[PDB]
Order: sequence, then C-alpha cells, then structure tokens
Amino acid sequence: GLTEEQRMMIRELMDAQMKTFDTTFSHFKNFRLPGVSQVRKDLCSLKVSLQLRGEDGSVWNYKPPADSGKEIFSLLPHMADMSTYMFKGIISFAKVISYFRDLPIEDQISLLKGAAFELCQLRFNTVFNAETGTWECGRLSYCLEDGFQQLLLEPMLKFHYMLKKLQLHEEEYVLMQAISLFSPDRPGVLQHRVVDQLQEQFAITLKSYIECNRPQPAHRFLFLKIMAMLTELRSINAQHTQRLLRIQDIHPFATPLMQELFGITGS
Ligand SMILES: CC(C)(C)c1nc(-c2cccc(NS(=O)(=O)c3ccsc3)c2F)c(-c2ccnc(N)n2)s1
Repeated sequence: GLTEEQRMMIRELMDAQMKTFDTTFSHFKNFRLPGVSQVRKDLCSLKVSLQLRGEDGSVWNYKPPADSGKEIFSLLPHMADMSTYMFKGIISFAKVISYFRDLPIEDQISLLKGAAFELCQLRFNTVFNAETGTWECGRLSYCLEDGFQQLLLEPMLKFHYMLKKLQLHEEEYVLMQAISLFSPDRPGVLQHRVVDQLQEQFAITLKSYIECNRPQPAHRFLFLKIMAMLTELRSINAQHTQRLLRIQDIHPFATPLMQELFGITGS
C-alpha cells in the first residue's frame, strides 16, 4: 500500500493535471495554418497531415509537400503555435504544485526551461492513437504520413509508440511528468539537493504505486522501463533543442514563449 504522504502527492499531481490539461484542446484557437543542408534533414523527420473538424461537421485536411526551397517551413508557424499552447499548460501545471511553488523563483524558471519539451511530449502521448498513428487533439488531428518500421527510426516517434505500449494510467503519466520536472541536474539549478530529494520521492511513489496496483506478469519491471523512457526522453529533448536552434538560426519562427524557454534573447 501507499503511505498517506504518497497518496497526498499523487492527489496533488492529479489535481494539477486536471486543472491545467485541456484534453479537448477547446481553448487552442487563432493558430496559424500552412498557406493555402542539415536543416533539410531535421525538417523531414516528422511528416504529418493535419485535419480540422469544424463544429458544424465540416472537415479541412492538409497534406504537406515534399522537399523540393522554403516549402520545408510551411508547418512551422502552426507547430510553434501548438507548442506554445502546450507549454502554457505545462507552466500552469508546475505552478499549481506545492513542491514546485516552494522552490526559489530562479529554480522554477530553470526547471521549466529544462523540462517543458519533455512534459509536452508526455501529455501528447496520452492523446496518441498508436493504432492509427494519430495525435487526437480535440477537433485537430495530426496523422503520420505513410513503413511502420521505418517510422520507428525517428527517436521521437519510437518514443511515442514504445510509451503508448506500456499502457500507463493517468497517475503514472503525472508522476513521469513530476520526475522530469524535478530534475536536479538541469542547467542553472541552485537547490540541487532539494530538487534531488523531491525527485527521489516522486520516483519512490511511482515504484510503490506500480507495486500496489500492477501485479500482472506484463508489468514486471514496469518502473524500470518508465525510468528508461524518461532517460530516452531527455536525450530526445537535447537533440530537438539542437534542431530547433539550427532552424531558428536559418529561419526565425520561435514564439516569444519558445524564445524564453529555449534561451533566445532577441538580439
Ligand atoms: C504534436 C506532434 C507530436 C504531432 C508534434 N510534435 C512536434 C514537435 C517536434 C519537436 C518540437 C516540438 N516543439 S518545439 O520545439 O517548440 C517546436 C515547435 C515547432 S518546431 C519545434 C514539437 F511540437 C511536431 C513538429 C514540429 C515541427 N515540424 C513538424 N512537422 N512537426 S508534430
């Protein structure tokens, strides 16, 4: 069984998640849409078509082009708007958690800058349909273009399929978010020991939750698999930060919030 402090910790994380995760994406609006050397390699990894289902029942569908000049950039303003919406939710999530509110403001900033991408991807995994290869974001859908084995070569995509296969509960997703947010080794963190102890507590709570609620042979080593996925997600984070910085170098597109989170100064 979980201790009372562990149950309290899960309840606080679950409360934060329900208050700040717009799972129907109902408040995502006014976003941009595509017009009616190494950077080229970066942009060709994630090929998705886009579908918008109107409230009236109409459907708009967008297929992207092939790498033939600037057409490589057509989906960037939209994805920047979606990422920014997601990041705002992640910041709200962190800010309503007491363990986070109690850290120095500078460490709050450093932890969010370290983890925003990772928590965004963890939330996106919960709307991933692995059978159809689509992220279902309310009236918006992102569908992977046509194989499956070739798609698992891209580390982000393999991440989403492998995490979805673990069939996690909401509670395990929110503890993954907590363990990623409270990483004591993000650059600029001052309360290294406080953050390390918090992270350890969240990981212990996760290990115990799995021990108490998941007896099936399929869930053996589940805790260790989850921690391996978090390590992989940190590596994916570093790689995509580099991709973003290269693209932004050649073709500015980051929103103000993305600039803040990725360290771009405006000069
Ligand atoms: C929502 C899904 C999971 C479908 C996506 N997720 C990213 C994604 C990938 C990497 C990073 C981010 N976030 S980020 O760094 O602020 C950013 C925003 C625009 S470039 C970088 C993402 F949202 C996508 C993306 C980004 C750019 N092009 C294309 N074709 N797909 S599709």
